[PDB]
Order: sequence, then C-alpha cells, then structure tokens
Amino acid sequence: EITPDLWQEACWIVISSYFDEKGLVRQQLDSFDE
Amino acid sequence: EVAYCSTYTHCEIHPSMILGVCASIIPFPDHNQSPRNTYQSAMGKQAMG
Amino acid sequence: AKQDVIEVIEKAHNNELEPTPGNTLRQTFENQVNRILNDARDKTGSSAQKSLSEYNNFKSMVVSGAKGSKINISQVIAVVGQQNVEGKRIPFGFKHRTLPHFIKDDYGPESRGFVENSYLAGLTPTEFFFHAMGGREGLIDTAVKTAETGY
Amino acid sequence: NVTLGVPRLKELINISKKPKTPSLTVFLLGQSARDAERAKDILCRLEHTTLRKVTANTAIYYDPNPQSTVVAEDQEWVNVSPWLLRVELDRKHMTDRKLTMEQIAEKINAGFGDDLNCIFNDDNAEKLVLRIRIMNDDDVFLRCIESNMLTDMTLQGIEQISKVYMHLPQT
Amino acid sequence: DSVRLKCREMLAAALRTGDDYIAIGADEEELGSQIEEAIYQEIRNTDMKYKNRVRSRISNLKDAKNPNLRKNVNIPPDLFARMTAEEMASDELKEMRKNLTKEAIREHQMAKT
Amino acid sequence: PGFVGIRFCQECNNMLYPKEDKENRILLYACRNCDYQQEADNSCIYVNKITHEVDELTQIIADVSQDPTLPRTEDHPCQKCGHKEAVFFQSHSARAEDAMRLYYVCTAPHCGHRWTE
Amino acid sequence: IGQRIVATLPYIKQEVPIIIVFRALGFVSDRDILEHIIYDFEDPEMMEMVKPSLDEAFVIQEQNVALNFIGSRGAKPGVTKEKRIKYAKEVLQKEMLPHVGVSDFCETKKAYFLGYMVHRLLLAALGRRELDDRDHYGNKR
Amino acid sequence: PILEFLEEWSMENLEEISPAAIADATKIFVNGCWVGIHKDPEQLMNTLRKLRRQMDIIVSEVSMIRDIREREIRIYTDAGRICRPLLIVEKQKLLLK
Ligand SMILES: [Zn+2]
Ligand SMILES: [Zn+2]
Repeated sequence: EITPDLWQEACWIVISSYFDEKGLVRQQLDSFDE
Repeated sequence: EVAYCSTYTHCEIHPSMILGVCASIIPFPDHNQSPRNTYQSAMGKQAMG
Repeated sequence: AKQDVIEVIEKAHNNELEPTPGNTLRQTFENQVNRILNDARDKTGSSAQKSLSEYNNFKSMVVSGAKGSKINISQVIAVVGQQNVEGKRIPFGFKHRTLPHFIKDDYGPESRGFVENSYLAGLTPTEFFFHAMGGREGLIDTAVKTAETGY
Repeated sequence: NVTLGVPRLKELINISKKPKTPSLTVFLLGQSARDAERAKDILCRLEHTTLRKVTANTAIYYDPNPQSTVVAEDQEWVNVSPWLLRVELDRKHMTDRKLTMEQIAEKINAGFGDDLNCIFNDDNAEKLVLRIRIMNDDDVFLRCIESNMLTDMTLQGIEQISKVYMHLPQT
Repeated sequence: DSVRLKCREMLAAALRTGDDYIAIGADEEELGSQIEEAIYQEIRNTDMKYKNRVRSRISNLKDAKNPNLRKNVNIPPDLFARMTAEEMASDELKEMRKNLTKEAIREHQMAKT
Repeated sequence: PGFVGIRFCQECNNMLYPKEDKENRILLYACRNCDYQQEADNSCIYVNKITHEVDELTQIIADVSQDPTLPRTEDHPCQKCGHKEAVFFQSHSARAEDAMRLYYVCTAPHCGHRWTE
Repeated sequence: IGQRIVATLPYIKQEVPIIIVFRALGFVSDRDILEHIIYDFEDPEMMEMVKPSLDEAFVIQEQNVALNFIGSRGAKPGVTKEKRIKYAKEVLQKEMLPHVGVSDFCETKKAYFLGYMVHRLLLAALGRRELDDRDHYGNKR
Repeated sequence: PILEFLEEWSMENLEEISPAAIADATKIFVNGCWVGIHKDPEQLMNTLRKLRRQMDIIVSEVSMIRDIREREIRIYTDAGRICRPLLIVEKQKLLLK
C-alpha cells in the first residue's frame, strides 16, 4: 500500500539506511579495494 | 490540476541531497544569497571544534 | 506575469509572435519573456516598498544610504527575480532542458531560471540550484577582475 | 557589441590593430538623415553585400542548346558551351538593397571579364535567374566560380564592414 | 546598323502579345520603332552598351502579370523607355510586394535595444 | 530544384563523374578506374541551396513518441488516425534559420504519424 | 574546392584524407566505404557533403599504396618503403583507436567505428545534430 | 557479461551485419565499442532495465542510455562515472511502498 503524506518520515528512513550501508568515503574505499 | 508531465520515471529521494558536506550544515540555505552559502562552505572548514 | 509568459509562448509556438526591429524571432521571444518578467519583478518590488512601515529597519538603512538598495528589499520581501548566466536565461545544460525535472522545450518562467519566491519564503530546489548558478558568475568575475585590473 | 569595461580600457591602453569590436557611428546628412528609407539606401551603399547574400540557390547543368533549354526559362529565347551554371536570386535580399540584375551582371562581368558571360532575367520576373557560361574541365571551372563568386565577389557596400545597423538614437 | 533594327522589331513583337494591341486597336510596329529610338536617345552609344533597356522593355511587355503596361502603349513611349523598375511599378501587385518588403527591411536592419 | 546525390560505377562500385560527349553532344557518366561509359538522365550536375530551407518534419522519427521526457497533449488529436495523445516539441535542429515551430508525433504504435501545424 | 575531411591519426605528424585511411583498412570500393559513413543513401544532403572527400582520393586505390601514403607522413618514415607500409599498418592496427580492438583482423570493427565518427562529423556539419558540450558531466570520468 | 547477454538476445553482430541494414536499426554501444545492431530497441531497453533491477547480469553501476531521436543505445560499465540513487516511478506512483 502507498505512503501518501507520510513521506517526510519515510523519505529519511531510506537516507539513513543508505548512510548506514555506505559511509561518506565509500567512493575511496571501493576504488582502492578494486 | 492541468497535467505538466504525467510521465515521470524517477523521483528525488530528498531534494536537499544536492548539497555537499560543508554546505549541508547551513540551516535554511534556501533563504540565503548563494555566495553566502559558498562563504559558509569555505568557513565551516575553519571552525574550531 | 506567468500567464503573460504562457501567452507569449503560445504565440511563439503558433508563429504569431512578430519579430521586433533588429531582433530575430527567437531573440524577440527571449526579449518578450525577459521584458515581462522584469516588469513582474520591478512591480512586485515597488509594491513591497510602499507597504513598509515607517519603523521598518530595511527602509531606515536604505533611505539613509548606509547599506542596501531598494532592490534588496524587493528580493527579500516580494520576489528574487530572474537568474541570468552570461546575460541570458539559464541555458539548456541537458538536452533541450535546464534540469531533469523539466520537460523538453520548456521556456516558461521557472523552467529557465525565474525565481518566483522571496528569500523570506525560501527557494524551491530547482530555483535554488538556478540561483547558485547565477551567483557563481559573481565569484568567477571577481576572481578574474582582481588579476586583470592590477596589470 | 560595445566591449566596454576593463577590456576596452586595456584595448585603448595598448594600441592594437584588432579590437574585439571595431565599429563606426556614421551620421547622415540630407534626406538620408530625415527619412528611414533614404537612410536604408546609404546603409546598403555601405554594408558589404556579396553574390551569396542575394543568392537563393545555385545549380549547375549541362544544357545542350540555348534555343531548347533544359530548364523552363524562355529569357534564353529572347536573348538572341552547353555547360551551364544557373543562379537564382532571392527577391527579398535583392530589394532589401534596391539591387538590380543589371548591376549584378555588370559586376560579374567586371570581375570575370570577357571569358564568362551572364544572361540575366528581368527584375520583375517570377524568378530572378542568371544563366552563366564560359566563352571559348568546364565542370570544375563552373564549380570553382560557384565557390569564389558566391563567397568573394562584392556587389554593394565596401569591404571590411561586416554589418551596418540603422538607428534613431536616444542618448 | 541592323542592331537597332532587329531589337526594335523584337519590341514590336513584344507589343503584340495577347492581342491587346488589337483589342485596343493600335499599330504596334510604329510604337516599337519609336520605343527603341526613345531608349537610344537616352542610351546614346551606337552598340547600346545598356541595351538592358530594350530587352527589359521586351520582356516586361511580355510579362503576363502586368498586361496593363502592354495595354497602355496612355503613357507614351518617350516616358516608358526611361522608367525605373523597368516600368513594372504599373503592375501594382509586385509593386505592393516590394513596398511591404521595404517596410520589413526598414525594421529588420536596426539596433538590438 | 532537386538534390543530386552520388551515383556509383556498376563495374567497380566507385563514384561516377559526369563527362560531356563532345561528338554526339550528350552527357555521360564515367569512372577514373574503369572504362565504363553510361548515359545520364538528369541533365543537372550540382545544386546548392544557399537559403537552405529544409523540411525538419521529414527527419522527425516515429520512435520519439515513447520519449518519457517529452510534453504530451490530447488537445491536438492525430490528423491521421485520430488518436488524441500527441507529443510536441520544437525543431531541435541546429542551424534552424529562425523558428520556434512545433512538430507533433502521435503516441500510438504503428501509426507513427509526424505532422506540423 | 571545399569541404575536405582529414584524419589526424596518432604517430602521423601530418593529417591524411580519410578515404586514404579507409583504403588502408582494405575497403577498395567507394560504396563499400560510404556504407560505413552514410548508412542511408536516401540523403543526397549527406552524400553531397562527403562527396569532395571522395573526389580528392581518386588517385589512391590499391590498399598498400594507401598504407605507403600514410607511412610517408609518419613520425618515423624509414626510407625503406616496406617499413613505411609496416609502420602505417602498426598505426592503424594498434596505435589508432585501441578501444575497437587492436588485433590484426579487427579492420572491420575499426572501419565501422571510424565510419561512425565520420558520419557524426557529417551530421554535425549538416546541422542535423547538436555539437557536444565539453562541460557535460556525462563526458567526464 | 553484458556482451554475452546482448549477443544471446536478438542483436545482430556488427561484423555479421549487412551494411545497408544499419539504416533502420539502432546501434548499441557497450563502453563506446559499437558492438551490435538491434531491430527493436524498446525490447532491449526494457530487458536490460529489468535485469538491472534484479542484479543478475547487469550490475547496479551499469547505465544504459537510450537516445531516441538518434537511434543509439549506449551502455557504460567502466569506472569513474558519477551516479546517484533515485526512487523508481513506473506509473504515477512510487515503487517504494
Ligand atoms: Zn568504375
Ligand atoms: Zn495517430
């Protein structure tokens, strides 16, 4: 079911998951690992 | 109300994710003249802490 | 003003827009839109001026001449206005559009950079980015002027 | 189109042969100062106009006999090297400057002399056309003129002038 | 020389187009021979260096969108031979088109602001 | 006025060049690498549009109808098949002399109709 | 006369007209070349633009002659013409356009991509396609 | 992997193409290498995007670009390309429920 007008709270859960999964310097660590 | 696009393919997660690291600590950067935002981005790297 | 710009766009798309002296069809369309939006910004600013109370502290600092101009009051209170880079409206950086959020061949006010909000009401993200684009020109010109005039 | 500011100050400070915008302000004297049409006449006397600016389309043919042309123009009948070049002139660009095909043919023959002759239409005709031939690699000769005459020949104005505006000043 | 003869014969041949000379009922050979003289007495070189006059008069008499010029020859030849625009101002439709073209170009060769 | 393109030598598929026949007074085509003489049927050799009016309508392609970043209007029903939905855009061609004219493509598969108003 | 297309191949100090390059890649016939440069013969507009380039190279037909022509302009033009031809072949094989393969038998891949480049140059010259922007970030790594 | 998936689909190999058959057919570019022709690009684009949303052949970094007016599909797998994440919107609705 869709999420109308609840999206302020839901818009930031995905951002928090993104910054938990990936740090802020991920483009450096991934490049050096590769 | 009268369709502008009606054919969207993607959606911004949050429009404020266009800012960087120093520019995203500014409160209400959309109420500031942009050079002031740039100057804070430059000065936020000089703040003691 | 937005409705007038829309009508001008309709006339241009219908080939009803008459080329003004010297200018071409596309150039006269750009001049028409810029004229309409300049009128909008100036008129809104002027209406803002007359609404300020005698105790308004922007007015005290503008009529004294110490710091600021009536254009700053206009931008803070009424509307910020058109953001230009190299003297033209925001260019089609992408293929025939200024940002991914707009539709191809969209010459409307907000599609090409006209900021319709005031600094008190805040800027929509698209026009926030357009305002940053406009403001980068000042920094670039300052940085080159400093080195070009001393010689 | 004014190049003012620090760049202008630099250009003046260091006398140079190629400022970013060389210009003239030309004041008119008699009826040309009083009437827009008469001023336009002088503007056309000044602005460099080449055969290309009046040309609409250029085509090169091989026309076996003038009396039985391969193109539907009968000026060739009245006029009196089957390798033929035909230029058709735009009436808008011709009457922008009161140019007449008499002048066009005069300048063409003045430039290319006797070896190349032109058969012009009349300025009122439905299509302004010039039938041109060499007078005894003819194909590449006509192509060479197709390039040079269009790009290089002068019909009106003076060289070194790119364009000329007309103005009712405010200052 | 025969140079004058042939070209004024061709002028006469141009005057007769459309039988307009017969509808009006006028003799056009005299008119052609007089038109060539009126041209020569202004372009007074033996070979008629500017015979653009004679050929343009021929063609413009033969111009089917301005048959009224062919009808007129009441403006006499002495005037016809000198006319600017090769007398096609009488066409009054091409003349209007040229007038409007001049109206446009007066505006489209001006400053930006 | 036409537009004369390239023609190829059948014997070696090299480009043909025109040549006047000075005996029978006719135009022929020839090849520099082959003694192949064939007869022309156009009588025109070279053309060049200087004003260069060109039909942008033809270079429109039916595939653009599915572009997601293109404005859509049912206010201009298809002239061919009557389908309401049409995508509209400007010429998109550089060197366009001076124009903002619109071109419409029908949003119906296998109609693929491109038209101008 | 006008509108000649040239090619500034690497390790060749001068430029070289393109059709010499194509006949160096082994495409002798003009049609067998143009079908890599003009995918649609419906366009007299396209053909008449590249046509002067085909006019210029009407004195180079044999492939090894094309290689020698390329070799003569090479940075190391050994007086021995055999090694000039070998140098041109090395250029075209491995130093020219590596991303389209650098084996000896990739001539058709390199020819198709070079034809694509020439075709897009023609499109940009016809004005059918807008010039690329050097500031677009899709053009940056 | 992308080359294998493209070749096992309805492509025409560039080296097996008829030169006249490139006119009415889109050109596929993998990392800039013109590598094949496709008669129906609207199937290839949807198949490639479906694959990317499942993380099976096309990894999430790869980007398939469809140029409509100029028939060209360009797929990039090389490094250094800067990208950012966005929600997907197939109807006038989020896939994020
Ligand atoms: Zn041959
Ligand atoms: Zn339809």
